Amino acid sequence: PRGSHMEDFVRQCFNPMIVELAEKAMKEYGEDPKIETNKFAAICTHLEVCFMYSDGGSKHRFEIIEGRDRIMAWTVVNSICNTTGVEKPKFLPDLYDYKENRFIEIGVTRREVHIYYLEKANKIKSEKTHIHIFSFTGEEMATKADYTLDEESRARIKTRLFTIRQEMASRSLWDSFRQSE
Amino acid sequence: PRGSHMEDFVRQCFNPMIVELAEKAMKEYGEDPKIETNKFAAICTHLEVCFMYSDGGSKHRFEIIEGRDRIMAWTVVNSICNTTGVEKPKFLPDLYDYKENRFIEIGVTRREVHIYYLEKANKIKSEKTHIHIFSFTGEEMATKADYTLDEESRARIKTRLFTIRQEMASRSLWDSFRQSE
Amino acid sequence: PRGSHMEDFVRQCFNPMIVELAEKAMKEYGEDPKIETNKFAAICTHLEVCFMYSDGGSKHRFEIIEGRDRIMAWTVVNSICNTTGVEKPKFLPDLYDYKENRFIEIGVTRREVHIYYLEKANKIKSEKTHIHIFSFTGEEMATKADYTLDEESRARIKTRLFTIRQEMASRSLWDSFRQSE
Amino acid sequence: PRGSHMEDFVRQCFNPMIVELAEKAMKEYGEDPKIETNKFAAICTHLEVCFMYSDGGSKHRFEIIEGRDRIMAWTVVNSICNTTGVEKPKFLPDLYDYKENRFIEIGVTRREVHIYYLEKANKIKSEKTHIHIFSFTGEEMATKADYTLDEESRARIKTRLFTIRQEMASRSLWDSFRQSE
Amino acid sequence: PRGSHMEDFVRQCFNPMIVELAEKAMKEYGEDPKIETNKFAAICTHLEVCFMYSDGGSKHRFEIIEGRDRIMAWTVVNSICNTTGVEKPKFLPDLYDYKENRFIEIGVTRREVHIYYLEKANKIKSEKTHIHIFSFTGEEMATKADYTLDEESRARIKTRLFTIRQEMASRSLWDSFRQSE
Amino acid sequence: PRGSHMEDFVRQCFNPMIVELAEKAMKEYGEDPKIETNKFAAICTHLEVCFMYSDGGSKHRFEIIEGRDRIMAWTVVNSICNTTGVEKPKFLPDLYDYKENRFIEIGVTRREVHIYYLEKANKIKSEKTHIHIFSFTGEEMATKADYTLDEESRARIKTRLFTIRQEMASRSLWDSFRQSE
Amino acid sequence: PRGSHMEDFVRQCFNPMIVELAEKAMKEYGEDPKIETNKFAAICTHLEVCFMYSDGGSKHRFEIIEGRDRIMAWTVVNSICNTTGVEKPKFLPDLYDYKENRFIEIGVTRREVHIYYLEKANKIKSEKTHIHIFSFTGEEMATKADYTLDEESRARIKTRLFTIRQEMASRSLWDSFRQSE
Amino acid sequence: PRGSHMEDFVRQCFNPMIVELAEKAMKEYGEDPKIETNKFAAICTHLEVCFMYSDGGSKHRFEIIEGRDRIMAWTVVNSICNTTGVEKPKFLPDLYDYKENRFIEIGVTRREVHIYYLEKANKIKSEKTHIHIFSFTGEEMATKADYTLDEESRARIKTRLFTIRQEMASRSLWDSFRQSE
Ligand SMILES: COc1cc(CCNC(=O)c2[nH]c(-c3c(F)cccc3F)nc(=O)c2O)ccn1
Ligand SMILES: COc1cc(CCNC(=O)c2[nH]c(-c3c(F)cccc3F)nc(=O)c2O)ccn1
Ligand SMILES: COc1cc(CCNC(=O)c2[nH]c(-c3c(F)cccc3F)nc(=O)c2O)ccn1
Ligand SMILES: COc1cc(CCNC(=O)c2[nH]c(-c3c(F)cccc3F)nc(=O)c2O)ccn1
Ligand SMILES: COc1cc(CCNC(=O)c2[nH]c(-c3c(F)cccc3F)nc(=O)c2O)ccn1
Ligand SMILES: COc1cc(CCNC(=O)c2[nH]c(-c3c(F)cccc3F)nc(=O)c2O)ccn1
Ligand SMILES: COc1cc(CCNC(=O)c2[nH]c(-c3c(F)cccc3F)nc(=O)c2O)ccn1
Ligand SMILES: [Mn+2]
Ligand SMILES: [Mn+2]
Ligand SMILES: [Mn+2]
Ligand SMILES: [Mn+2]
Ligand SMILES: [Mn+2]
Ligand SMILES: [Mn+2]
Ligand SMILES: [Mn+2]
Ligand SMILES: [Mn+2]
Ligand SMILES: [Mn+2]
Ligand SMILES: [Mn+2]
Ligand SMILES: [Mn+2]
Ligand SMILES: [Mn+2]
Ligand SMILES: [Mn+2]
Repeated sequence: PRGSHMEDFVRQCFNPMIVELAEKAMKEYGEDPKIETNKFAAICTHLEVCFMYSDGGSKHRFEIIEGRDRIMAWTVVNSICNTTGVEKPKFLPDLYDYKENRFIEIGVTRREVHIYYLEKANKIKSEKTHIHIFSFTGEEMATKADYTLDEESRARIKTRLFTIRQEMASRSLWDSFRQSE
Repeated sequence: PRGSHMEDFVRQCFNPMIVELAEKAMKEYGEDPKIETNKFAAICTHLEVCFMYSDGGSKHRFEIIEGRDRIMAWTVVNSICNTTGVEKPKFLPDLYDYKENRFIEIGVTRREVHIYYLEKANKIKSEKTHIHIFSFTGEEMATKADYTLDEESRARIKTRLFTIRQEMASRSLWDSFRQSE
Repeated sequence: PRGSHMEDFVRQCFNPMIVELAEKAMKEYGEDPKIETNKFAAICTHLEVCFMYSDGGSKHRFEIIEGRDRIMAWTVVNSICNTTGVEKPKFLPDLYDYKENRFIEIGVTRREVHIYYLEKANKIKSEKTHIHIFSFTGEEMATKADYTLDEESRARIKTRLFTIRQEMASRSLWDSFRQSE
Repeated sequence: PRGSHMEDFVRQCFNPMIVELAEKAMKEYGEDPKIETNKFAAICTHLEVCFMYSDGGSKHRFEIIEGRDRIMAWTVVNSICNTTGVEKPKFLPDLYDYKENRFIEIGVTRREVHIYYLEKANKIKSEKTHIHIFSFTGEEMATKADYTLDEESRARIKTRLFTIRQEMASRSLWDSFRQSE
Repeated sequence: PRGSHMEDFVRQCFNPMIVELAEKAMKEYGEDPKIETNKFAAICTHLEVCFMYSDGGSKHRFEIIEGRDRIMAWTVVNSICNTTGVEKPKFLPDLYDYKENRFIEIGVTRREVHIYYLEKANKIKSEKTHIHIFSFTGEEMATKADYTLDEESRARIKTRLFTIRQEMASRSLWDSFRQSE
Repeated sequence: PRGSHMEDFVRQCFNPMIVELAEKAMKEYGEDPKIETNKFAAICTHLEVCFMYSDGGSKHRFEIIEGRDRIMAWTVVNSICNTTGVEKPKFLPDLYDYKENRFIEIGVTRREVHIYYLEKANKIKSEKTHIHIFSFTGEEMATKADYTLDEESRARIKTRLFTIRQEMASRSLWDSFRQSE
Repeated sequence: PRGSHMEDFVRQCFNPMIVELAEKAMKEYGEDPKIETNKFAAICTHLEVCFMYSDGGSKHRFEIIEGRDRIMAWTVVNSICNTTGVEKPKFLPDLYDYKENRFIEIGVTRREVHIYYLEKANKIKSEKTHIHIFSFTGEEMATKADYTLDEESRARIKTRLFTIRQEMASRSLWDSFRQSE
Repeated sequence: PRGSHMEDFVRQCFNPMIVELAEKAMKEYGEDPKIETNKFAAICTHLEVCFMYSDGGSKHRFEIIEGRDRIMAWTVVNSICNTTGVEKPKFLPDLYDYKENRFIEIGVTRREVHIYYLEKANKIKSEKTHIHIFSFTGEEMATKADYTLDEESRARIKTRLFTIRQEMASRSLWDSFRQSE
């Protein structure tokens, strides 16, 4: 079992359902949450951020693509395209905005938001897909400076991100986590 | 039991309460969900669409007529008429709009929305009853181009409709379903 | 047990919690729901109408006085007066409007709303207390034509009132109920 | 166990979860709710007021600092500061307003709101932290006359405060409670 | 809706799940619980008796055949036969005794248990199927005087049966019910 | 509200459902739990003892008569008599023993069990009804020295009775309670 | 998604938690429940049989090894060995009998129980591990003719096994399933 | 917060309610679960063992003293003494056996059960109090070789104890824990 203590923190810090979705996502890609425990903390973080993001705005505003199984996520991605007319993205996005009619790619990075946004923008060729990056320091960067949600909703996500960083720094796990991305 | 596999898909694809309401509705009209399984999938679909439709808008906006028993649905249809003054419709409608003061007939078709709207409009003589048609392809057609709900609420219904079509096409049940209406 | 069948209808027509509150209210005033079964149906009706009324509007808009015990209802009536400055009403009202700063007396009558409003207005001397009457036929009458809630919220109450009347007429209990007020 | 009857009233008057949070807060500071029962009633009162306060406004508007453990409350206080840029307060505040970008110190006093606000303002050196005082008589005083929430939300808190006072006066516990602050 | 008051008593006297199973059983056989209300009370009674019967004895002692759908009940009846070797009964029984290896036919009659047992024994040709009759007066008659369960379990069923009779006699519905079998 | 502190202890010491049943029982007999608070503690105590008593023994062993409404309790008392043949008791008993075929009168006294048993035996003329007395000191006395349940079940009731006495002595309410029977 | 209809039957026939445990077990071994759907039905069947098996007997009789994750199942297998002294089995067993002090290997086969027992006995070298085989036809074979549980508990498992076979035969999936082991 | 990783393991290994009871027990004695984390794991372990111990045997067999607050635990200890006649123990015990009429002191040690039993027996002067020691290795020692419960119930406790030891050894926390008692 290796007994990694980053693993015990992830199970105590995150929601049991978020932990289970992160485990299924990693195992589907041939990754062990017990071995690649720094990632394990990252999919949980990215998953939670995606969920609070969809919690912002109206009730029927967002369609959640992240967290589903690969086949089901691509099925919903299709149905959105064949009903609105948006182009099918090359890579699986995180959300869909029914209010702005675009897919959203949510990013959570340990470095400056400038580089990660560049890597995210260079990966996707469909420039229509909206990009929204968050950082553990409290920064954010969105496409065309369009941050989609309200300031209070984005502030809650930043607060949670910094709380996670503090809890890992208290357990001396932050240095390894930052130097793993 | 015939062992129809359209039946197993309906039970796995739809909500248990929606399946139970569709079964009671079919049996009340002398129809077997185990035999007329293409219909069985259609009442479930029509039922779900009616429910998400009422989920759009405000909390007290819609009165749900579809899904009730025949006697109870006609009792509520009455009470709405004897309190607002709207004319009693000849056939049982699906919803009532407290905001626009009209009954809504929700349609879900496998062909072009043009024909089905014509059949729905020719059936009812009370032209006051509002008609709103949806299609599995992603089209919609409403009376006087008044689509009642927001675009995001209607888009969610279209996305779900196309997801159902994909799941049946994956199980090779879509061709029989489309050629049954 | 007398075996009155109006009693069985009240238990089947109304919510179990509403039935229990009506029973405690009647017993507190020395009345048997098993004997005075026409009243029993009326306190349940009045109770439900009061509850849907408070369900209209915003979340913190209304304070519910009806349904509480006599001592507790007068305690809350006080606290509202000693904090807002409104005069203490002589008789226990049903609600309090934090938005309009007034107590509301809800009426549900079997005759024309004109007479019942007159009896309700002649009873209270505090003309500041707002009066809102409903009828089983679908009429309503409020003080200064100020109906407080939205039209859709009031329409839902009227629809429910007429549904109750129909269910009793089907059981031949409506004639006795109307001739009891 | 001393058998103080102020203790039994607190357990009957307040929510079980609010009582448990008040007990943990007192024990953390080396105080016995069974001995210092007048305080015990006050932390419960202050806790409830803080909770209804956060219930006002939008869903993601307030971050709740009061009620958490000391280390966790300071962790969230940090994360809010390192993400918004607000100065770290010297003493632990009660809430944080994501809408106005400020910490809120909620006060509940048994005397005139004028003195308590002065003591609260003299304690904190960070004049940016917003102060909102409530009284058991129905008064309130906020920094710069900015009362943050709606009138109806604040009125509900005042009504509850006066209800608590009445319930203690009925049990002859109000005189000791007022002369303990 | 006919407004039969036997119907309202059945809905108030019996469990909501038992009422729903009785309604599905009657509708499956082309019977209206709103019209044939004396039967409606009888399937509910027979259903409840069958359920308390299986509640007697050990946990895994009885397999419940009554209450299931016709196809599913015959499927379980088969599986019991193809695993134990018991002969397939001609008519659907109520229970199966894993302890005594026999099917049980439960009877609830309004006349003397002697006649009903004779009619039940003449109907089935498989003399291996055990017969257990109950009466509303407090009598019981079982095959070979083998009453299967304990005396206390059977006494509880008799007590409930007489309670149902009293509740109907109080509502003047007992005379019609007894003269309907 | 009188603000009696025996009342607050009863609400904190006993189960919410037991408190509600005791309140309905007292109000049915024209007694105020807020005024006759020493009784209020006694019906709760007697009610709880009756419930733990039925919790002893097998699952279907006891029929609970105490706690029901007067008409319903007499209905069940009848059905037990018309099915087993036991004589109808003159006064309402507490339980019925399906194992020993007798009604049980449970007593909870503040004096010696000798006197209370004599008063209980002189009240009832049906000597068949079993009598079982408990005391707050830890004594018990049953008819024909037949204590019905196991020693461990009766010991749990005695322990609970002495715990209640201690909690009242700590609040200085025991002296008034003992001198009220 | 392949749209296999054996998959839809497994999801409708088995418990949602049993389906989830079977999916995790297959994915852990690099198997797709959507592709190897005949297996998918078998792990669900084997899982359910293991669960009903542990449901037989006393409450603390069995320790469940099957269904856990590989590392956790081996951890519990150890703790049982290091506390009772039983030899560590070479392969992961299904249960442990605290009453007989032995591990149990549960088998569910589509052929005669004779061959499968031979394959199961030849696989394990620890002859101390008890073997209990079940068949879809209604047969069973246990080590030393020691069938561990009662006849009624084993009969329930056989009945369920034959019910599963019938449901697949009705959907024409039984022939492929039997010819896959 | 110190960020001790023994703390994270305790929160992941033990039940949330057991963790909360251990935290209240430590804080009551002036101990920090965040600092004295080796103890923190021990009170959780001792608490769980006490709970499974009471889960063995009949339903009303054991009275649970451990886990309660100090005043309440001594209140129940009294009531047991003043009703059965057993002598009041000098130190708070863990359980009470209604079947054997004695208090039980449960021990969980990291060394040989011989020494710990001696320390436990030398501490208490009331030789009537029964002593039952468990070890993380799988040993147990009880007074007069009377192990109270069944072998299967005690074996489950031993298995759980060894599982806890393995989980800590995997996280390299076992060496510090054993060298802390
Ligand atoms: C090693 O590869 C994987 C991928 C997944 C899901 C991929 N699908 C996404 O959509 C995805 N992944 C990531 C991401 C991460 F969460 C951790 C590390 C690196 C990443 F790129 N960030 C996103 O923002 C995102 O949208 C799960 C497990 N392992
Ligand atoms: C075979 O007849 C039936 C009818 C009902 C309910 C009828 N009442 C409606 O209200 C209704 N029916 C249908 C509909 C359908 F769902 C499937 C096929 C054909 C249809 F017309 N579409 C609607 O939109 C609608 O409102 C149930 C079972 N069988
Ligand atoms: C016989 O007297 C009573 C009174 C109460 C509550 C009185 N308090 C009110 O507040 C109240 N009562 C009534 C009302 C009614 F519900 C039925 C008949 C006559 C009425 F006036 N209508 C209201 O609108 C109202 O507000 C309960 C039982 N019996
Ligand atoms: C004796 O000291 C303590 C302090 C705490 C929490 C302190 N932290 C706060 O934040 C806090 N305390 C108080 C407060 C009170 F609730 C009662 C008496 C005096 C007070 F100042 N009023 C607030 O408004 C507030 O924000 C808990 C127990 N004992
Ligand atoms: C009109 O025919 C039906 C039959 C059923 C179920 C038949 N299957 C049984 O198994 C069954 N029926 C009856 C029974 C009854 F419940 C009421 C009247 C007459 C009866 F014979 N008594 C039993 O004991 C029994 O086992 C449902 C509706 N209508
Ligand atoms: C003032 O009269 C009442 C009577 C009832 C219920 C009567 N029915 C019983 O069955 C009953 N009553 C009492 C009892 C008591 F609980 C308190 C004081 C005196 C008593 F005799 N002890 C029993 O043991 C018992 O069985 C409720 C309220 N007030
Ligand atoms: C540092 O002192 C404490 C004591 C308590 C509860 C004492 N009451 C008992 O009853 C108790 N304590 C312990 C025990 C332990 F769990 C850990 C270390 C040493 C111990 F002796 N083992 C038992 O078996 C037992 O019955 C809580 C916190 N700190
Ligand atoms: Mn993604
Ligand atoms: Mn992303
Ligand atoms: Mn319709
Ligand atoms: Mn329609
Ligand atoms: Mn009123
Ligand atoms: Mn009114
Ligand atoms: Mn504070
Ligand atoms: Mn404050
Ligand atoms: Mn039958
Ligand atoms: Mn009694
Ligand atoms: Mn196996
Ligand atoms: Mn202890
Ligand atoms: Mn101990």
